[PDB]
Amino acid sequence: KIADYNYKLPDDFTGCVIAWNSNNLDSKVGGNYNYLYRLFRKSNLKPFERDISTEIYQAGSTPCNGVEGFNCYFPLQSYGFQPTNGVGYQPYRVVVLS
Amino acid sequence: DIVMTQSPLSLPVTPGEPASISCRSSQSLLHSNGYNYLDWYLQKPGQSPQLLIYLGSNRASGVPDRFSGSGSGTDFTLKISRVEAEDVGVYYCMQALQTPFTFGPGTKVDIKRTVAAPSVFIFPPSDEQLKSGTASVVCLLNNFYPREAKVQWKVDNALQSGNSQESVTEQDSKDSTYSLSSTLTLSKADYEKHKVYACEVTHQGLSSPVTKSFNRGE
Amino acid sequence: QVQLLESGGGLVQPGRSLRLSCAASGFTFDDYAMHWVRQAPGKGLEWVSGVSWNSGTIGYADSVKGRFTISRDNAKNSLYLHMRSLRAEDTALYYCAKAVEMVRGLGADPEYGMDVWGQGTTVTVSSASTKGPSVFPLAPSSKGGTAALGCLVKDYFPEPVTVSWNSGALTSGVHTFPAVLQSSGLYSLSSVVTVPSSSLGTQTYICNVNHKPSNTKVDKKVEPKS
Repeated sequence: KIADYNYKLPDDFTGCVIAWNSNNLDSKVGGNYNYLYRLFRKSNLKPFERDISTEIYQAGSTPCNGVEGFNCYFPLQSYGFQPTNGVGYQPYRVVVLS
Repeated sequence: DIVMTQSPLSLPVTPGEPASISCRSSQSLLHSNGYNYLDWYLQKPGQSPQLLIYLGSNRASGVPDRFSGSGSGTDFTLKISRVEAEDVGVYYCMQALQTPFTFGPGTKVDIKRTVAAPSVFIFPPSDEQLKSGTASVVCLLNNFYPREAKVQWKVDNALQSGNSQESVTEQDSKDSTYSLSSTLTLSKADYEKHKVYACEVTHQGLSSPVTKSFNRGE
Repeated sequence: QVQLLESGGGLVQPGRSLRLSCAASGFTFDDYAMHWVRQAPGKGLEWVSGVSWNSGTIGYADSVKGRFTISRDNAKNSLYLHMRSLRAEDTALYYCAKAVEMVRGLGADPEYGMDVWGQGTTVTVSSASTKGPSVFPLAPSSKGGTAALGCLVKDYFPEPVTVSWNSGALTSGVHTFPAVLQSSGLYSLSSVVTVPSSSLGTQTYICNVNHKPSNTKVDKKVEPKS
């Protein structure tokens, strides 16, 4: 999912990868509900793509018309960055230098 | 959310003397560097909201100089020093230490005029208008200055809230005229089950809050 | 010449997905913070959203938690806001602008600086039925003094309408007070004019109403019910 629908990184990478914890920052007083991530999309991106297609994800043929949450899947999943952030739960900031 | 208030709600000021408006916060805007984050903004009638000043005393090149910033801790003040009749308009203040950002109530400032007792009229709805199924009783508060005068709609001495909508025009250049059309909405059945409708006006210059009351038919 | 173009307006149903685009020009785009400001029609102005220099979402307002999206097209110098699940009151005169504070100027990332308000569009978020306009004479009372008579435009849709007085012959004292909006998206305005009270006979009282969406140009008359 992180590859196909979150962010399709090019398979060949001329550079370096750096990731680090951001639990004390990328987490709100009681959970960073304002930050989401793209997990719902029927189409694949080009490598290094800025997708601004935030239109309501429609996996079927339901005439949503803009209606959300009823046979109209919300395109984004919500990071819950609460003080419950463990080793796997922590917000890891990631940079790729190509 | 940081509790914010703006005071006073409206202050009519005279050109030639300074003015002081204040925004009060529930948190101290001091930072590790010690800088507050209160920015002052303005708007005119017919204008989009516009900036006044940054952080009160931390200044950028090009900001207007007549508007000064002072205050401490949680509570700060914007001071109108150079005087002009243009200063009239609505004022806002913002805090940028914590997210999300939020506006205060915002206050309106206008040039003062001599206090006149309002002329009050009352207008019964027309019968062919009554046929539509609702009664639109009108009251006219012409020439009350300031807008502080309050209106009270009373059917048979009813103390009521709601269903009364008072539209007030913009400050007319003639004697700061403030004309108010107050609409009271009544049911078709409610019209015929009561007799007297009274628009009451309470104004500072009106030692007697006037009670224009009319009756069904004539 | 800093310039911001707003698009995404028109007649739209509430509860439906909406796309708003603001184009930036006259200044290097992607080095500044940026702001959307809510402005409910018939009300004041309030902060709704923003985004950092790095295209980082500041967050969302109290009532809109996790259901709007703000994004930035750095390629063509543009910014987009998508809305979902509109109601009658989430209608706003949204404004687009940037931040004054520059990168590496004066700690932490500066994100304030409501500076240059691009003229925000007027997205009409409401679901009201087609109401035939109901213009009506507010008849003159027999008022020395100054007579007050009017014309009321109520139960009409869409909102855009215009009232002239005696086809431009009457100009002194005209005030079209704002249309009070009702529960069912009903609009009710009253244009009131104060006129000399000694001319109740010589003046035939007409008001011209123009509902352009319905092409309703009507030359009605004001008469005292007596």
